[PDB]
Order: sequence, then structure tokens, then C-alpha cells
Amino acid sequence: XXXXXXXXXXXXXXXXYQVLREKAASQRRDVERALTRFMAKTGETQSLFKDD
Amino acid sequence: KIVAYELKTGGVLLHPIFGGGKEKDNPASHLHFSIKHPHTLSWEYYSMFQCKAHLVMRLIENRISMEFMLQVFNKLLSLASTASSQKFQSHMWSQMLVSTSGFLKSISNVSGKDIQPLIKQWVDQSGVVKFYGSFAFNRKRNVLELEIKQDYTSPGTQKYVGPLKVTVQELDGSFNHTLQIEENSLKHDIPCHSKSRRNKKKKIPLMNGEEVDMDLSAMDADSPLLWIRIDPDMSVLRKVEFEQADFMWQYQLRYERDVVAQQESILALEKFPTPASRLALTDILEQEQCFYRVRMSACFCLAKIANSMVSTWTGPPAMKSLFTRMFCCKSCPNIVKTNNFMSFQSYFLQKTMPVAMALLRDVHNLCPKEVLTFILDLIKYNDNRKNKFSDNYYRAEMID
Repeated sequence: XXXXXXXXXXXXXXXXYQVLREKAASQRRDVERALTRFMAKTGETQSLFKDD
Repeated sequence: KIVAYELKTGGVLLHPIFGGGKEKDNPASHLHFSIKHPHTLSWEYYSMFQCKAHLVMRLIENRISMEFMLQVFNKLLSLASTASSQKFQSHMWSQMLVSTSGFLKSISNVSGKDIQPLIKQWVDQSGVVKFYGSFAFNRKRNVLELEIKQDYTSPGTQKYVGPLKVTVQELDGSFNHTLQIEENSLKHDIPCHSKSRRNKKKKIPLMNGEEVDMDLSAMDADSPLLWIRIDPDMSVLRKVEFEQADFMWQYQLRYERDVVAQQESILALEKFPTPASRLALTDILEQEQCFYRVRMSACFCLAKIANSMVSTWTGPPAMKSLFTRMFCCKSCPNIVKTNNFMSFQSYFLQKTMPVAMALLRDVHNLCPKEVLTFILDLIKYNDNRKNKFSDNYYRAEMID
């Protein structure tokens, strides 16, 4: 079969349930902290310590 | 609110009485004037005024039929709406001032009972009554039979209320109710239960309807009693102090037909104990259809008692198993995440529980590290618009 016949490649299952929703929720946390850092250094800023 | 405020402060009194003629007659001048005036009082005072207003109308339920209350109020509003909406009957019009005296008169016209004692107790002696109804145990194979003493004295803010009655649950039997007296150095009996013996055979001789329960777990050699109560319908303004066997408290938490009883055994077992059976019965209470806020204070019971589990860490890191065994989204492989609403038992319960989990501390550095990281993970796994319910307060109490 290694020369004559052929096959088909789908190649991406990735269906690991808890791992999937870990990916999604971790990404949501990322976008949270990203926009936080952005408007953090963007707008009027007051701190918790001095100069953070 | 009422007990806390009138033990902070003096009474909240409902005068008919003046200090007319530049007279005071104000023991309740612990801060300020009240008699003729709105604008002396505190919002603490005015709030508790309304609260005593609720509960004294409950006492008027306690002496008089609700149907008669409908009768009274219909007569009130009949006379008022009659006296309204006319050509101003001259000199004959102020029937819409329907104040205390003639109202009382109309009550007694509907049913004249001894409610002027009710007045001079509660309307006209602004005092909260604690209760040292001291549990004794006769028919502990005792010659004397099912007896408990009545006791009270605690000044600063005290009051002595005598003739009332007492509500007791037997094993599987009668709601025993027993009179009270003044001159309160008293000893009293119970309308005795049967010889509840061979109770392996007497499994359920009709506890309360078709309720189903079996434990010989209590001190059941000679305990034909289950629960003490004075006035479960909460007649007298009360703060009741007594002691039972802890078995009886926990078994009341196995079931009772009063939220009153359930949260007060919640408080009584928040004080002292730590068996793991306490933890067990607590969790058992948390997992049924019983009540919402019962379970919230039950969470705080677990908080106190697992804080008493420092050297006695016998149970697990608590309540993680409760999020395990009560919460399956898609069987929840080790973490509960998504869309857990529309069942508002679970709404309040998920809203409450991780706070009491964040209380769980044992003295090394009080070390709730697993709980810490777990709660951070809870904050991770929040829902999209699949929840139609604005995932808001859940965030708020995870933050708290």
C-alpha cells in the first residue's frame, strides 16, 4: 500500500473536554488581564502601594 | 433586630402616657425624649418601633382569630370610607383618626378578651424577656415523671412574663404543651409520653405524620424525650437559654418542622461541639430539599467546627466533597463549571458555600491554601451568555 494506494488526513481531533474548557477559560483570564493592563497604564491611575 | 437593640439600649415603648405638666416619666430616656414627638428618635429606635409593631400584631394573632382581624379591619375601613367622601359633615368628621384607644375598644367589641394585660405587658412595658427554662430529666426511670424547671432573672433590661405555655416533642408522640406561672422559681411537669420501650420494635410509632426516621444513636436507654420548645410560633419576645443532650440538637437537625428550630440548633451547635458526626449530620442537612438559608448558616456551622478541627482534623479538607457530590454539569470531572442556574436552591447555595470554605482554618498559619487555589479556579470558570441570569452576585461573594 506504501506506493499504490492512498488515504485521507483529517489530523486534528483535539477533543479533550476538561482540557478544552481549561483552554477557553485561561484565554478569558488572559484577555481580562490584558485589557486591565491596557487601561491600567492608559487612563487615570491610582495605586495600592506607592508607584505600582 | 429587637433583642439586639433592646440589649444594646433601653426599651422601645408605645406610650399612651404623657409627661403632661412638665413631667418626665421616662425610664426609656436612656438617651432621649419620645413621648410627644417624632423628631427625637433614632433610626435604630424608629426601625425597632416598626419591628415591635410587627410582633405585637403577631401577639394579637396569638390571642385573637385572623378572621376576627379581618373583621376588625373591615369595620375600621368601613367606618373610615363612610366618614370620607361626603359634604364635610360638620363637627362629625374625625372618624378617620382611628387611634389606639377606640381601636382597642373595637377589638374588645369584636372579642373582649384579656388583651389589656397584653398591652401592659408588651405595649406598655418595653422589655425583652430571656428564659432560663432549665431542662430537668424525670422519667429517667424516675419516680417523678417528665419534669423541667422554669427559671428567669437577668436585669439591666429584664421583664417577668408568667402564664404562657411550653411545646415539647416526644419521641414519636404528642406535642406536649404545659402552662406557666409568675413567681418564677418554678418546677413543672410534662403531659407524659407512654412507656416508649422495645423501641427496636417501636420503630416509628408516628413521629409527625408519615415522617420516617430511626436512630438509637442518642442516650436512648431512658430518653423518651426529643425536643424542648417554648412557643414555636414565637409569641413572646424571647432569648431562650437552656441545655439538652447534643444528640437531641443534632437529631433536630436531622429533621424538624421549624426553620426556627433548625437555625437555633445551628447556633447551639455552632458554640461547643466537634464530633465528626456533627459534620456528617450537617452535610446530610445540606443535601436535600429542606431550606435555603438554613444551609447558609449550616455552612457557617462547618466554618466554626472545622476551625475547631486543628488538632482534631479527622474529617477531610471540608466541603470540597460538597461541591463534588452535589454538582454535576456533565458529571463534572473533578471541577464544576458551567450553567448551574434556574434552580434557585443551588443559586443561593453556590453563592454562599465558598465563603465558609474560605473560613476553614487550622492553626499552623491557618493555611487554607487548597481552598485559596480552589477559589481562584472558581473565579476562572465563569459562564458566557448560556446562563441567562447575569453572573453577578456569584462573582461578588467569591470576592467576599
